[PDB]
Amino acid sequence: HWGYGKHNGPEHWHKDFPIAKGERQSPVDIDTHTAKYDPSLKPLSVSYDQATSLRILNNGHAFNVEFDDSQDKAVLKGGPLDGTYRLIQFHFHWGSLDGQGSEHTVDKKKYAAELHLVHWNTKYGDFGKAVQQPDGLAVLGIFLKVGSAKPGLQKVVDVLDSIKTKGKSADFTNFDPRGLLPESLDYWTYPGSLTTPPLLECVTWIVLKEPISVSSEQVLKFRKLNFNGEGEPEELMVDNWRPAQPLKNRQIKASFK
Ligand SMILES: NS(=O)(=O)c1ccc(C(=O)N2CCc3cc(O)c(O)cc3[C@@H]2c2ccccc2)cc1
Ligand SMILES: [Zn+2]
Repeated sequence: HWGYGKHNGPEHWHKDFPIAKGERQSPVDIDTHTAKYDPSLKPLSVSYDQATSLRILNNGHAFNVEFDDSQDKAVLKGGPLDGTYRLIQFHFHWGSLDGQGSEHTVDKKKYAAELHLVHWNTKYGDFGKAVQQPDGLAVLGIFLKVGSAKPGLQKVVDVLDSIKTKGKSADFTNFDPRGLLPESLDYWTYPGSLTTPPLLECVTWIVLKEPISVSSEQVLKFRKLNFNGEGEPEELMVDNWRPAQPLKNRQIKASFK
């Protein structure tokens, strides 16, 4: 029954998921002055040319655009990663206002939203097994700021009306996730966790330095989605982000400078 409301939000999650107060929780604040350039980091490899999107789903806490991951098509490798990670889905976290919405922060700055492209390590066979491993997932995070529209995001924005409430899904084939990437692949990386329950500590986070720009109309449409299901009191899907967690015994490494 976890959610983002006053009575079931992030501050309550620890009661059902004690790992919420663990040693490598996400998101975190990225202190750009403390992050250290790591020359041993190999270049990041995002191969989405053969990506196969299938459906978009409103699951009550965000909307996921799901991909066919039964074959090695859209994969992430290189950077801090050893092995190949297959793209399974992407979703966003956003706010009720342009001044908040991202999960990670940069020098405490909050962006209007944050895109997460979730990938699982093929050496574990499937996603369910991968989430039980410390290096099971790789999530590529991309910040969104409000300004000019993102052409590549419009197809997602226009299908949202068809999945307004929890449990609704719609066919979403042939969507190219390459259209959601910034120009530069410079990034920060650190070991962490899923940012939603079960908050498993199975993620290598790779967060891009360069935000993409989306228009006020694009994010405005995100804020029209609902957390509730059809026929229930309307709860707008906004502020579905978890705040920054203690960094603890971790170092954030930079791929640049
Ligand atoms: N924000 S994030 O760290 O990038 C992230 C990653 C994966 C997942 C995910 O795949 N989850 C967690 C939430 C969730 C909620 C459901 O209703 C559900 O049907 C599945 C999930 C999955 C999940 C569930 C159990 C164990 C691991 C993942 C969600 C968010
Ligand atoms: Zn996420």
